Amino acid sequence: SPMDALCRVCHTASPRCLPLFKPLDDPISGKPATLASILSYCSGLEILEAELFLPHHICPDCVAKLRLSLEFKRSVHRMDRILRQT
Amino acid sequence: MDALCRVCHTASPRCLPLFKPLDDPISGKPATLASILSYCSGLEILEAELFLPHHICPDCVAKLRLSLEFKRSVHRMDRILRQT
Ligand SMILES: [Zn+2]
Ligand SMILES: [Zn+2]
Repeated sequence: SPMDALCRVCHTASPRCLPLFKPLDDPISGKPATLASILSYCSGLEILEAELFLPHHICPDCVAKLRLSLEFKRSVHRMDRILRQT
Repeated sequence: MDALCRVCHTASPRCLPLFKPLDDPISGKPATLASILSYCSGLEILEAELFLPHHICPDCVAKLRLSLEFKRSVHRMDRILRQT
């Protein structure tokens, strides 16, 4: 239970929750992607490290739904660009 | 030629119409596949743009349903977290 962190999406306590604010890439222009910037992209919510009293992690099942959401949103945008000659 | 999917551009004789009213599958409230797609993607899916596809294939509708369930779950938890 001290072994556990709470998921920002479903509030489950899991010892395998992943940190929302850890960089997943090291890009040369601009800030790294994080699970929080992907969650914000998919959900439209502000997911900000500065709100220190909210959950800062995401459980493996919610990360799985997030990955599908991201692929879907990116596919909708990619097609929209192609269709608009963008 | 079969109808083209707005999301993946497959031509399918089983594509579904974006602009026909149905009940939102989470809220039960009036919606269309276009208003749900717009809500999940952040793009305007408007019938008046007559040069763009007006249909969506059953595979992309399945991904859309998962996307909507996920977005609504994130928002429901946010309300609980910020709840009076
Ligand atoms: Zn979760
Ligand atoms: Zn499709």
